[PDB]
Amino acid sequence: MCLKLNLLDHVFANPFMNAAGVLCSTEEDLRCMTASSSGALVSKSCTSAPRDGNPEPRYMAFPLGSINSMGLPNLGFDFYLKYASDLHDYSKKPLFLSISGLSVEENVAMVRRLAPVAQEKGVLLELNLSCPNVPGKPQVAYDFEAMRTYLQQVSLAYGLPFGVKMPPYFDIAHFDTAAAVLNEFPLVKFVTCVNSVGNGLVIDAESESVVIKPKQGFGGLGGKYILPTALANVNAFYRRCPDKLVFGCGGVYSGEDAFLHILAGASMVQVGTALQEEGPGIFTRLEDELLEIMARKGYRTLEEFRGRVKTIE
Amino acid sequence: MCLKLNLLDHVFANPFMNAAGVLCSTEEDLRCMTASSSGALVSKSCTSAPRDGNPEPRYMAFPLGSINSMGLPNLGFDFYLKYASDLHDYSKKPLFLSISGLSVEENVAMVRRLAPVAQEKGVLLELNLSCPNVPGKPQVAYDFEAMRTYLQQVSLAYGLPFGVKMPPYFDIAHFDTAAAVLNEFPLVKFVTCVNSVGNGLVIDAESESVVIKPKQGFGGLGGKYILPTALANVNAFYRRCPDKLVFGCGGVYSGEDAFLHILAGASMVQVGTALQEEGPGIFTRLEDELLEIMARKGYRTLEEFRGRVKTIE
Ligand SMILES: Cc1cc2nc3c(=O)[nH]c(=O)nc-3n(C[C@H](O)[C@H](O)[C@H](O)COP(=O)(O)O)c2cc1C
Ligand SMILES: Cc1cc2nc3c(=O)[nH]c(=O)nc-3n(C[C@H](O)[C@H](O)[C@H](O)COP(=O)(O)O)c2cc1C
Ligand SMILES: O=C(O)c1[nH]c(=O)[nH]c(=O)c1CCc1ccc2ccccc2c1
Ligand SMILES: O=C(O)c1[nH]c(=O)[nH]c(=O)c1CCc1ccc2ccccc2c1
Repeated sequence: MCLKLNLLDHVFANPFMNAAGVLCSTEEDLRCMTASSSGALVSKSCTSAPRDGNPEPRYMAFPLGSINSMGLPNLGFDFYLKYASDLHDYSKKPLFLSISGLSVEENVAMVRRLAPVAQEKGVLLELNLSCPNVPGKPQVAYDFEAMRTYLQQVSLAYGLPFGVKMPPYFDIAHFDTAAAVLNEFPLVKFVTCVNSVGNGLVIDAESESVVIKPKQGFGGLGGKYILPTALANVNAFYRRCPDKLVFGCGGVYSGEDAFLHILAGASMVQVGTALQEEGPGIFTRLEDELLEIMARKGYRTLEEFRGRVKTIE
Repeated sequence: MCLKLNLLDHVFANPFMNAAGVLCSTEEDLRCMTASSSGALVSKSCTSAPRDGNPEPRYMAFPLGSINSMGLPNLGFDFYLKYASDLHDYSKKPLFLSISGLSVEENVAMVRRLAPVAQEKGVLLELNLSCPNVPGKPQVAYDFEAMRTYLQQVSLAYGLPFGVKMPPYFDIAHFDTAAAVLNEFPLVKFVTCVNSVGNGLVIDAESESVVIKPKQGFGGLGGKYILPTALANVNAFYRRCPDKLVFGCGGVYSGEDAFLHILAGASMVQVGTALQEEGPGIFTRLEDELLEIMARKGYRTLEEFRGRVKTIE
């Protein structure tokens, strides 16, 4: 009994991977993720130039989850490309490279250079749409006409199947609009739902203070706080994008949580906060737990139950 | 040491009240909230005509919060107007009446008839801007032009101070835009942040099923899930609306949670999910708990710490 699966012309030992941004910034991190029992890894979202990111403290975690305003600290695209091209051992597991340029031009520039490496090595692109937009405007994925432009320009520039990392939505009409944008692009083969729930605020009662320094304490939420949000987005896009895969991310701490993601429609299941907190050993626990729940239910495959969440009447 | 507040030309023994929708639909419910130690009460969001609401099950609760798609079940405006005009004992505490017309014209018709009762008895209006509007459009407060229309029309028709109940926002550009719309309306004297976090999905692993029947299991989230999101919204509007009060709602289960709201900027503190779960006895507990935190810190009044959350450097 094993959890192996095939997606996107790659084979995976199991559906688990890190979430972008967690345990994936440096060569050390990527080698640690590659040594883990995860089925795949994704690199830290990158920009063309290296970034220091925001002042510390910029991440904090608590029993119910985490908050962050990292500010896209990363080693720069040339580093992640070199890692994909020369350093990653593809015999161990697939690699996803995450890009988050500050403009459409920057994304085009990076994807033109990634294309030949994707062809030669099979690295997979995850395009992070929680990225900077023009004056007055919300993040790109919350501006559907900007989103359409990014995807048009990246599709043309890259020319190969890729995925998109989405922020959560909270309104059925937004689900409908966003999925219709995505379904305009045949090269968008997977949608990862969700990025952190934007601009929450954690306050420490004793100190009477916010707990992260940037943005007056406001930052993206992950962990237990966000699991029903994440399940809703996974299922909403699973229903709306039948020709695409959905990757679930948000609130996974156990095999049971992974089970719920898969029942909602998830093909791969990403682990952010709980991975940051527990470390890469989590992957063996999650695999064991998921297999245990499958066994108790009589499921032998993921495909027996993926997307098969039941509704009432 | 005391929890008293004076605002909106009323006096409140303490800042706690029910959140709209919870323990406020029937005369029995309203009498119960009136008999409780809460500092105020709000009636169930109403429509002109009575509504049965959505099929059951339509509310469920769990350790980390609740999900609902109640569908605005209510006894109709005339009932809530009568309660305000003839039944409520204003010597016990103040009363808010929440309205949630399905169109701007339905809201105008109701506010026109509320006005004289507001003027004579002092009932306070809370306009719910999570009213669905046209299906396939976002809820009203996620459509800034609709929101502006609603506020213009209601301000003209009512002519008296009122407040608004807001959904959470997740993007700084939305906080900026939403507050700016509200700040166009001088009669909007309070802003209640937040309504439920929209379209979450809870899935029960044993049964492999969603837990509520409407909308394929999608519904609004409350409780522990939503506290950092609620805090963020309270503080975002507190900072952006210096001539308005903010009332906090979301995730309050303890005096400490209430303290965090109030440090964020809350004047009144509303209690939804935890009240639904625990019953009106929660109000004595919350008061005691908040007074205990005040005593430890040496705070004698709420205003000593309201809005006084610290940021880092
Ligand atoms: C410290 C940190 C850094 C992150 N950086 C990124 C990033 O570079 N790119 C990205 O797509 N998402 C990023 N995220 C979002 C996560 O990939 C994930 O979507 C989010 O944390 C929700 O999953 P979780 O509940 O498992 O934490 C980051 C999250 C954290 C906590
Ligand atoms: C069962 C139920 C009914 C609700 N009905 C309404 C309503 O009629 N009007 C409204 O403004 N908010 C309504 N809400 C939202 C609550 O007022 C509140 O904003 C939300 O539950 C978050 O607070 P909490 O975390 O304390 O539950 C309802 C919530 C619940 C759980
Ligand atoms: O690095 C982050 O703060 C981060 N945290 C998340 O929870 N999700 C993300 O997607 C990101 C990075 C998003 C991002 C993407 C591009 C950015 C560009 C300039 C400044 C900040 C930028 C931030
Ligand atoms: O009555 C509700 O379902 C409700 N629940 C909340 O968590 N907050 C709200 O503001 C409301 C009332 C607004 C509302 C919310 C959902 C609805 C679904 C179908 C039909 C009408 C609806 C009206």
